[PDB]
Amino acid sequence: DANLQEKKIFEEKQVSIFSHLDWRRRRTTENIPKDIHPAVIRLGLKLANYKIFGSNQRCIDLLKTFKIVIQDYQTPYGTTLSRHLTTHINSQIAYLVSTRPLSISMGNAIRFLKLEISVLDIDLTDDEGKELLLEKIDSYIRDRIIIAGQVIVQAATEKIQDGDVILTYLHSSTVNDVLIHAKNVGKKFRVVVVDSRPEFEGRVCLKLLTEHGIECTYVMISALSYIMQEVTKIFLGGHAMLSNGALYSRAGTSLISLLGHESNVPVIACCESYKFTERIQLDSLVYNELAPGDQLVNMGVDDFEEKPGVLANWKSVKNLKLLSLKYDVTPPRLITVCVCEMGLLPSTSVPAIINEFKQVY
Amino acid sequence: DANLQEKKIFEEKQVSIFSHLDWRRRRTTENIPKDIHPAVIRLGLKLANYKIFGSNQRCIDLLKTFKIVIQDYQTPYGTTLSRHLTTHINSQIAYLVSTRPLSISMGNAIRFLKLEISVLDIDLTDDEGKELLLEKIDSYIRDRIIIAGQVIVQAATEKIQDGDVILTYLHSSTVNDVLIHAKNVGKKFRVVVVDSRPEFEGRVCLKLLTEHGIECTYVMISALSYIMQEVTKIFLGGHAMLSNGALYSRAGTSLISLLGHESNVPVIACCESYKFTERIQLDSLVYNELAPGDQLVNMGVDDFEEKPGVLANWKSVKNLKLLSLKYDVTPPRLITVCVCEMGLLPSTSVPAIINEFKQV
Amino acid sequence: GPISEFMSTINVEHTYPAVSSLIADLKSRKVQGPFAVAVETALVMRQVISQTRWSTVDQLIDTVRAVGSTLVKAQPTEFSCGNIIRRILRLIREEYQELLKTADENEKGGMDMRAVIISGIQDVIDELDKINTDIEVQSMDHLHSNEIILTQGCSKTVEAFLRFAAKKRKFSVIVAEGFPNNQKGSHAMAKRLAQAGIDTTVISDATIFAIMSRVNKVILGTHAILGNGGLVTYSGAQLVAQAARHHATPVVVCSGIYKLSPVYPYDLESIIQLSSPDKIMSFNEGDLISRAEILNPYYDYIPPDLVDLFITNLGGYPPSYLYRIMNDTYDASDTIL
Amino acid sequence: GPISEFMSTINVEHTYPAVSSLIADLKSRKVQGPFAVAVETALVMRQVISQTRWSTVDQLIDTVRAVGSTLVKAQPTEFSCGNIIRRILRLIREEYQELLKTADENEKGGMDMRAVIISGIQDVIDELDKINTDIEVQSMDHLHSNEIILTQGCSKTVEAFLRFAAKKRKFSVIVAEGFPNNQKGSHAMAKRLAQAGIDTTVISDATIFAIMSRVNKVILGTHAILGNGGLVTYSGAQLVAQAARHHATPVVVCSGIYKLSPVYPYDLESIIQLSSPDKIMSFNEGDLISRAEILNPYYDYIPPDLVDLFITNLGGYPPSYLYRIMNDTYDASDTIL
Repeated sequence: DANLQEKKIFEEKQVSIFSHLDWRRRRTTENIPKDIHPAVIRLGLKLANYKIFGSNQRCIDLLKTFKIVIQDYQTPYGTTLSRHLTTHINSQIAYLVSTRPLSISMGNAIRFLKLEISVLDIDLTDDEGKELLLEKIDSYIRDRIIIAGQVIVQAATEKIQDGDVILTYLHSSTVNDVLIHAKNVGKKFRVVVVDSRPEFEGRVCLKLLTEHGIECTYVMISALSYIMQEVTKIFLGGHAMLSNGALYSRAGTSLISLLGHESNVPVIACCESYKFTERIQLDSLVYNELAPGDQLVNMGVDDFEEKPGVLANWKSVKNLKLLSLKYDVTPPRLITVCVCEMGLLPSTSVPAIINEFKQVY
Repeated sequence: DANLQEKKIFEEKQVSIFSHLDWRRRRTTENIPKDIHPAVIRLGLKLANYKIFGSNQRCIDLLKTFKIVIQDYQTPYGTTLSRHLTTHINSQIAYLVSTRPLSISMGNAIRFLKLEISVLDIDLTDDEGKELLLEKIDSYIRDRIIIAGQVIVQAATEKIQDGDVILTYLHSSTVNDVLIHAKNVGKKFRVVVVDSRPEFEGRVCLKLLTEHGIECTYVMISALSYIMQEVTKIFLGGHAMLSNGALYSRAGTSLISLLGHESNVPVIACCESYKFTERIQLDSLVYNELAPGDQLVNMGVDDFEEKPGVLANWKSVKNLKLLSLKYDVTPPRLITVCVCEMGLLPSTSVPAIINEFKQV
Repeated sequence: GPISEFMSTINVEHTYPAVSSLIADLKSRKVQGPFAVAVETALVMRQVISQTRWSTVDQLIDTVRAVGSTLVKAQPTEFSCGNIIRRILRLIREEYQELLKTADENEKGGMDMRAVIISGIQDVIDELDKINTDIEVQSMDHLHSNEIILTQGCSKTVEAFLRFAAKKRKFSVIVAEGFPNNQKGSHAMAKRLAQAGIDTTVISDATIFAIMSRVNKVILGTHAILGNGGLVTYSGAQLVAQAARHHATPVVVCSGIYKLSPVYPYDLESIIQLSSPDKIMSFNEGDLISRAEILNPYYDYIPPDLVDLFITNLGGYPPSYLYRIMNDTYDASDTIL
Repeated sequence: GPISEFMSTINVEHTYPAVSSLIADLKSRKVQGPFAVAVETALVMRQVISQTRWSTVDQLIDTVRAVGSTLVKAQPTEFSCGNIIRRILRLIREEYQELLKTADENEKGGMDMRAVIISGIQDVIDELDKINTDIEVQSMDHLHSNEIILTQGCSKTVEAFLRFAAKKRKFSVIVAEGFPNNQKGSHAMAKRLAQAGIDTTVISDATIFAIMSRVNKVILGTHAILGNGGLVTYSGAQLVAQAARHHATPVVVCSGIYKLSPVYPYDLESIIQLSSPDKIMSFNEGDLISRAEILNPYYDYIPPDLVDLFITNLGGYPPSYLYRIMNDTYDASDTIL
């Protein structure tokens, strides 16, 4: 079956550019295996059904859930904890990936936790092993993300100057967490909020910043040429930074950086370190993740408001297909700075920072 | 035939980006029709077996041949000269096309000759109509080609400066006549001669210039990065200038221009006016002309010799196909000037000169 | 020098009523878009000529140059209004100067040219019901099988440009809905050329960059071309231009000639009008609409140095050759109306 | 500080003979190519270590350096020589500093480490036969079906790079023979690529700019990488990079790490080498070979700001990270030899 599916996944390398991108998603609990922890179920539902699910809170909720898994794990009497535990956890991942592909944030967490299991001291006991790595996880949430965020915001807001005109795009909790700071530290500025179809993630950013008393300006991405003439700085929160210096964020992120550089505004990338990847992408199509095409059928200024369109039968009309990529890569010649918790670094300096953590002997 | 062939020639629209480029050539006189004047045939062979056939000399020999056709033409006196003459000529190009696609220097000449056919008065007798056309052709040769060359040679020589070291590529008899005329007026300089596979058209430019006592250097195109450091100017004779400003010449003509721009040296384009065209290409693959792939099989530094290449079966080996375009399109931003008989013009100023002549 | 400095409003209203009606329909956006305003403009100037009485060319030229300067003031950014006027003026000064010569050429200001100008104006009308048909032909010199093409929003001229190739050559097309304004027409267009046999792929306006890597050409329809070859295009088209430039992807524009104009884009903020913000944020979100600035630009401007080819009813021409169409189609006196 | 300052040329021939025999093979191009130079450079130093007697470590790092300085001036452009030397120098002072410390750690002068260096040298030799076998596997993250690829001239590393992808993905590559010096091997490669199920096409070197318009990626194999990330590569490669950048076409370099060298390309004219003109114009054309200047270089320098990705036995890495591979593999004291 898997090999049979693997045969299918081969034939999906045809004329279409997006032949290889995986569309197989499970959005229900139908036919779930038994070895699936409840707290994992509630997660997999949130992954496939939420939409303002930042790449950070995912990694947190994934870990906090993983604690509950390990806490409730029970090794067989004929085998220590370390042996035969990833296998249990691996059987959890295979479910979660079938709900929505692993983010880069989530992935590196898996790679880290899978490691500490291996290096785990065998001469311990269960309750010794469990209680240990739960701190390792809680430490991972402390140092790698939460604290790192608090460093970035402070490090980012330092380069905010009185009289600026800030441009964000599509709700990055990090990028929101810095503007709200710059408000509370007394910086005089204002914000431009670029949004785009289909799930207008920008409104919730407009909602947040407005409720904090921030002068905001809201335009769709089609107005980038019109609106960039007022902007002086561009703030972007990434889903990941590649090893070549590229920035891997949502769709319009590339145009934002491009249109800005052709108007001499800086592209400031606020991204943590655990979202760095040893991989590289020459095009925004080899590695990506799709969204359902039906979401841009309901052409109106809404998405739940079931008001149809002309493309509702696209699944049934030949020579017609709708698609919506969720990410694209932005060349490093457009990214000006990366704001990691190691300070303001040039985006090209990513792989070193990756190799810096590999000091784990 | 053409009814079934037109479907075939359209079924060749598929994956290979060269699938549309017509490969069909008539290299022999087997099953030749009868409507074909001898002097046309002798040209049809020269069009398919010669390999140093300048774009000018073709349009010359084409028209001179057309003279003999019209002279030896015998109009059916059941009609007049005008009607049923282009139809005679039309049946000559169809052969002449099948031996090698029409150049741009030829089509426009043909496209012109067909007009003067359609405009002459019927009062003239056939022996009057002929003698008229023969003049218009002979004028078209001197005014649009020869004299235009003699102007370009002078104007181009002006921008040559003592101490220059200029670069030509692949034998453009126009740009040779410049260099030749450049030494006779005593300009102190030297030449770099860039050649390339498969038919090393360069080593005949090396022969000419050397036989005129010109300092010259000879390197293949893969040595451009190494030799461009010496060069000071670049001279190119094109097969045609498009209406976007692009230069439609042979293979490496782009890399010559590109490498030069990335070394601050200028790309001077010498091309007569009648080679201009209203055509406009975005890539060097839409419109182009093929050459036999077998000419790549020959390994060493000779064309037809005893080089049993390791690809001589490519026609029979699966998934292995050789090819060799022979013209490519270079964007304007690399060409810095077009020196036409109307003077030194910016390449982008082509379509104006085209619309200049179209007032008639 | 508008018309109010010549004729009282009621006189304007009684002499040429269609003018006063067309002004309202222009300011009220009742007549919209370049083509609809083009024909209606020429249709008006017909009656004008068929209703005005005069004796000299000068007094005639001063009249048409007066209604135009007011017809432009109505709604100016729809440039096709003036471009029909300027085309008429030269048509007169030409037709005058060629009859004025046939007089002193026969010897070796007459108002008879009324029905002649009307037979020249209608020649402009019949030329309009002909752009696309004259444009849809040049495709087979620029489209080829298995190629990949990008377009944005509803643009009939570009629609018929492709569908004429699909009847023979088989290829694929990527369409970016012109959110928010060209949304409806774009989807339908994608549906139409799908039936014509075009591997159609509809994308959100943000996926332009993500796919330009494997795109062969971008084809665009404009709202108008200006005296610097720059383009006034419907909203969101700089995205496809800047992304193309970043990929060395050629940009080709399929447009009629009536949208060409000699006005020079002195200040852009006087060009790109804005539409209602209803189209991007709903009225319900009352907390936001009160606290935020909501703007929906209608047009977009892409400078001329970005367009590689212009497909026109007269042929394909580089942007640097646009001027020799204006100076062959208009008259430099009537740049400012 | 070469070796002739230490040992007389005759006694060198008796102590370390293979060294003196290698220099002859190195200047006479009896052993050319970086790989063949590399492996033979190592196993020569093998016997050297297995033949020198000494007391303190500072004797070696001053001795093995000295022979290297001459082993470079034999033929310096074959950079892989010093790279095997420079790596050996760090290999001992690492094995030193680790032993001098682990002995200090054993607490509350043994030059018998020769067999450790041999166990360290043979380690790097076994790494060389493991250059492509661990590089070919990186393809399936870069090569995809229906893509179009361009390379140039014979380069087994790049050859094995593609054929591994051809196992499961079907696609097309385009080969520009490296005229005049890579002609033979390049043709052979294409003939091999055809067997693996690769729609391979052989083109003249001049046909590059033409086809690049529809090329997805370009893959290149180099002769060495210099301390600024620049490339020394077999002839005619700049034609590819320059044509690529003109089309925003990504440039990828699949090279081993033994060619990565820290020498800084000060003067290029001392880097490129010039082979015999016989490969360009026949000796028979006697009139021409006398009256002209004929040159056949077989290297080419392309600057580092032109490569987008480096495929190495360690992984993919941007050019702006090459230095960290140097300092993790060499020692800045051994830049000059």
